[PDB]
Amino acid sequence: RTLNRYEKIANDIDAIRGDYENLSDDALKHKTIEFKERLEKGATTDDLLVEAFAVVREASRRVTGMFPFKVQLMGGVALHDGNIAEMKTGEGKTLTSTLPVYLNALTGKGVHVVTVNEYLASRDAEQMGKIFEFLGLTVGLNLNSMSKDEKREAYAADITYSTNNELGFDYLRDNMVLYKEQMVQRPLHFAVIDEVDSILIDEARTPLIISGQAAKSTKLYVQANAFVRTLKAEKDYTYDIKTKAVQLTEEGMTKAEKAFGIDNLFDVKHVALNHHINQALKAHVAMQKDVDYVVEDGQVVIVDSFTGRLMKGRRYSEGLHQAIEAKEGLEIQNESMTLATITFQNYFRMYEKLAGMTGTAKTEEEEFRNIYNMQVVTIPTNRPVVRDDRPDLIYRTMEGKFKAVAEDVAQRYMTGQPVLVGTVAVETSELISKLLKNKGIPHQVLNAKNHEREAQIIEEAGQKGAVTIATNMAGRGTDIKLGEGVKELGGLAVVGTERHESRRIDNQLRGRSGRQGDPGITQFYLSMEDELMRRFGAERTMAMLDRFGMDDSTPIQSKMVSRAVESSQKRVEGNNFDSRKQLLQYDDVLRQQREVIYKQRFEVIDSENLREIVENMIKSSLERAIAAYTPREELPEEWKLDGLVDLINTTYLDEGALEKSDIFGKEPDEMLELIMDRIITKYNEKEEQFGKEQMREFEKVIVLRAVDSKWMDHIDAMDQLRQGIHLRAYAQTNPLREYQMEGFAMFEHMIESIEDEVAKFVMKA
Amino acid sequence: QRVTNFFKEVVRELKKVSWPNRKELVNYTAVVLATVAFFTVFFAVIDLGISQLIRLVF
Amino acid sequence: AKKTAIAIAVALAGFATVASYAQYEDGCSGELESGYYYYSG
Amino acid sequence: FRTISNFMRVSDIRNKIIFTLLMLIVFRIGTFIPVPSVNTDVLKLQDQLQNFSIFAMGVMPYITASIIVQLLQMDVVPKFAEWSKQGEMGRRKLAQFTRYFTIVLGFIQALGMSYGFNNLAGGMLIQNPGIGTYLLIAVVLTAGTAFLMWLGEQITAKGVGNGISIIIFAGIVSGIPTILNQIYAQQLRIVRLLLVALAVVAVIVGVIYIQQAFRKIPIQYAKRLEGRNPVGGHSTHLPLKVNPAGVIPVIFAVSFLIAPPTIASFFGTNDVTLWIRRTFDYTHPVGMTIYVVLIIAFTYFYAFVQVNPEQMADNLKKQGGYIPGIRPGKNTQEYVTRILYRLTLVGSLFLAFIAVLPVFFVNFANLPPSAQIGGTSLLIVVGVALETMKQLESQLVKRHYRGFIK
Ligand SMILES: Nc1ncnc2c1ncn2[C@@H]1O[C@H](COP(=O)(O)OP(=O)(O)O)[C@@H](O)[C@H]1O
Ligand code: BEF
Ligand SMILES: [Mg+2]
Repeated sequence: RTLNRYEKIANDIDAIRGDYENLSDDALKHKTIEFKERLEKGATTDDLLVEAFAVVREASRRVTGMFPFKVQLMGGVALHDGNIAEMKTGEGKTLTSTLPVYLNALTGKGVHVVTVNEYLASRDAEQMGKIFEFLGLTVGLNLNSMSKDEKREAYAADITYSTNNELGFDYLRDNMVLYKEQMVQRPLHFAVIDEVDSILIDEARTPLIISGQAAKSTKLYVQANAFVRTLKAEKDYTYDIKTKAVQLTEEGMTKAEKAFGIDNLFDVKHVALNHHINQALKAHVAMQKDVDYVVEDGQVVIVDSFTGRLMKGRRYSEGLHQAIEAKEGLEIQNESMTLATITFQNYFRMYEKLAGMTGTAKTEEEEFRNIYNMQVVTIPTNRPVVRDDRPDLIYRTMEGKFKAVAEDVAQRYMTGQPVLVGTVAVETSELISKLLKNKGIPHQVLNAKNHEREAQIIEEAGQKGAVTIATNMAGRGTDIKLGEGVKELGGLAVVGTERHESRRIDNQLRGRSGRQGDPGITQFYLSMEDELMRRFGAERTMAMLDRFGMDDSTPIQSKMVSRAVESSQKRVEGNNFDSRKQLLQYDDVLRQQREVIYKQRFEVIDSENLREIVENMIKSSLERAIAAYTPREELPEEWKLDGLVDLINTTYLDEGALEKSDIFGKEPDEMLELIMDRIITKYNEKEEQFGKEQMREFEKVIVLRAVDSKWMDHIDAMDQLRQGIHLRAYAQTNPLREYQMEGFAMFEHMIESIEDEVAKFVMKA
Repeated sequence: QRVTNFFKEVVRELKKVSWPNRKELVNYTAVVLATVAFFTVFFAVIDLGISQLIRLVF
Repeated sequence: AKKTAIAIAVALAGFATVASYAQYEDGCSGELESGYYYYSG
Repeated sequence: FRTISNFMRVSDIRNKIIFTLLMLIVFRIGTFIPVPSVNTDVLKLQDQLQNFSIFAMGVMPYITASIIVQLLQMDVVPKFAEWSKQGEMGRRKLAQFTRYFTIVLGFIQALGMSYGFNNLAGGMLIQNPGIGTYLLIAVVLTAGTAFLMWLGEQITAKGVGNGISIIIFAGIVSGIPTILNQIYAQQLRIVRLLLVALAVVAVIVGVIYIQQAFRKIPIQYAKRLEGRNPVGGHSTHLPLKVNPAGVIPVIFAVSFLIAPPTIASFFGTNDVTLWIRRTFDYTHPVGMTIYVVLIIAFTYFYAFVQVNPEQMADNLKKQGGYIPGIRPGKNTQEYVTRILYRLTLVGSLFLAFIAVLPVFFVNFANLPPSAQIGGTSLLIVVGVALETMKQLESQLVKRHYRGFIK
């Protein structure tokens, strides 16, 4: 019903192929001006799809010599219709990005192209920049290293290639701006997101968070870490393998109360040092050194969990990164507090039109339709894959597993074909590297600290005798071109190591191996004491694993473990799915509140006269004050109007500017109107006292500071309530329902605090 | 004595329960009475209607 | 205890199977009720 | 009114109300299906020494089967224990076991009710070609139970939540018009009805004042790094209900009190048969004391099954939540269980009072013949009404966001 439509449009573009093949180079550069003049006449983007794709399909051949396939045209139309276009891993999914971005950049509004990491961003940006800048448009590029002027010139171009973290951080640093011309990102139009199962599925959990500075404390971390250094590995603390949660035992609690001299660890007085013991314990035994970070040049530089790259700017929250820096004897940088927060779901729900593509999406088509209202189109390949996904040789121990990995890489190096060795962590990669060092194999390690060498390795890793050990930098999106005579031997032979947390992440390595119909061999070599099995393995299989002996020279052949592997990884992907469906409906509350507060902050920013809005804030504050001091079910003769005029003379007016004999016993709305008459006279006197130019800047500084400070405080209180909202289900209530009601209540108290504090600071000075 | 001390603990613990106050109490009982009265009227109308339908069609 | 829970689980189901003929003179219905940040702003 | 007038302006809430009332109309037109291949009017002419339709069994097998599954998701069955500890993935498999166990349990209980009916009627209701007619009755009642489940799932999907509880509520409040026209044919004319209405409103506000009552325990997570806007008494806690058991112990005491009369009716007339009928009379104090002590014992039992201090203290230890002054491992279990000792005594005495309310109410009012005001149905009406209205108020308070710009 749609695939035949895509085939029909692809045959139309292939039919009008012959008209644009004999044109000059200046004709195709004039052709984008012709399309833009045609869009400035009354034509929609959908009526010009066939001519636009014919022009791009000629221009890409003119630039790079490669010519788009009819399958790629099907994918381009399925991207332009606004839903996810799944193509198999290695079939040409950057030229299917090249197709609709031209048509949707003709409107004059910007088109963002999203990808997972800066290497793929740079590669796609240079190649498609050659295509588009031959064709006529202008192409930006967004990085972590760019200044705000270079970012503004990048978004100011027609087409922007970027990652996801930098789009989220630019949005959050544009909703933290003081001027309307200082912010970076344009109003959002269209985002062709690449590796959608990575960005909107795997990483939707995790939010982008820009944090501001805070005051520094240091005397707790060192002491807490000093105390944890001397604990016993299972007598004092219990490291749960499954959920990675650490708790002290009762002997450990007694040792804590003995070491710190306190009478009771668990109390309201010692919640700070209880937190520091918990975070020092988590930093010592929960996360390991090269597994979860990297120590470069005197600072803890963490690795990303999903793409395995070196996040050189980000810091752990809740005072964990300071506990790591106190663990390894570094200097303790000052702790921060949250200034803004978004998720990738709530960020990419702000684009006017989404479009996406990946290699594996029919696993998550249901969640795509239920969240983003995007359905997955399954698209052919036009050449069948010759890649043979051999079954996974499941061994018994880690030592025998890596021994068999080294034997396989030696056997395939002696015949002369490339081998890529998948990994997850980076100390496992160093282990495989020093295991292949003392055998005679010139390998070439691809760590989380070797990104210039990522560029050269991926240039020189499809040659006659190259061996690569890749943690996650060549585990998604990375293409490897086969050298001379290589595909006559088999091409890349991906020898995977660890079974990942998804079939998608598993199949991406298979996609590295086999591309464009070239052959390729994949074999996972996983153990039975891997991190996956040791965390989320069935207890009966770990009991019945005893019947296999100890000789780890041959893989375990029985089907019980070959059922337990898929059972464990379906368990971990179901746990991630359930954790996402708990996070979605709890972040929709802050989605509502954040869109309200950011829209109103932006219309504060781009306004030129804040007089009526500041007066309305003062009216709301003053009517809440008189309604709080003059109750209606209580007798109208006893209202404590002396206390009312004391509060008004303290907050709003001067000392002797109001007394009880001025107004007494009158109706409260006319009392509100009289005090607002006094407010407007004092406001006009102050506005004439230092000019009606500095007054608007002064009140704009006060309003923006109020919004930013109370929104910071409300994010912190909202997270503190989201911690313990799940305990409410012990009264058979609904925790989401109680979360929504109490979140609305504290949102209204936030707005009341904003209005009261801006009224006090405006009418103070 | 177990009985007297236990009953003192019970009557002391009943001072630390979040009881409803008077306005929430009268709002809740107005909700309950209005709901049960509306559904008596509603199912009585449907009872008379299905009685007329089974009298006519049978 | 472990004997107590299985004894109650047998006894409730058995006497519910017995009193499947219910509501002899009455009526009963029943009811059943790690994140990291990017610095600066 | 103001609140329902605000309800009937929002399109989403209005569509949910229309869908819920439409499914209740579907429930009533499914209730009014007489003679499902059964006796014609023997249920009307042989009732007294009364509800019989395709919905005569109801969702009571679903209730008691989910009770049995809630008892079996503990250390009794290790397969169900690892289903319960295997995240939100195995709960669907446990609910599938609940569904199939419900189907087979209702298939047994419909045959048991049919055997009780043709034993109390002397078999003079319909002729039998064999066991196939009883199998047909069992298929009809099991399909009616599954149809009530489908309506409950439709109401908890697109209606206003808790569809099984709304079906139970609708089945309860559909007989009170027959109670009203019987008491109007029956009819001190006022002055006694005013006393009855004052008593009913006093029992209503007592049920409100007990059910909407929480004993909150202050849980403090350690994760407060600094002050970082300390409001004071923070709004995180562990709310324990005063009566955690629900209404289930009424069902347990009624079942265990009417099953020995069933086995006494099976054995025929005997001296011990007449003795156990007189001692399980449920109106005389000799049986009433047994009913009260079964209420109290099984509400302690099902309160400890419902609020489980072992798993609660373990969950608080794993999440980091402690009580100020109380260690998370085992002192938290002891503290929570010696709070629950004190709360469920009050819950026990309240639910025993409302359980023995209708017999004293009828015996000291004497004007209605068979109107049970108290008992279980009062708690069902109160709970479903309050929960539905809190759901609708939350669906509006999600909408009414204001802002600060004016
Ligand atoms: N139309 C085409 N004609 C010839 N070669 C192509 C065509 N489209 C893509 N390719 C080549 O096929 C390979 C596919 O790589 P890439 O597009 O990076 O894979 P993915 O789709 O996973 O991103 C690229 O090397 C590209 O050079
Ligand atoms: F889907 Be491709 F391999 F990036
Ligand atoms: Mg790619």
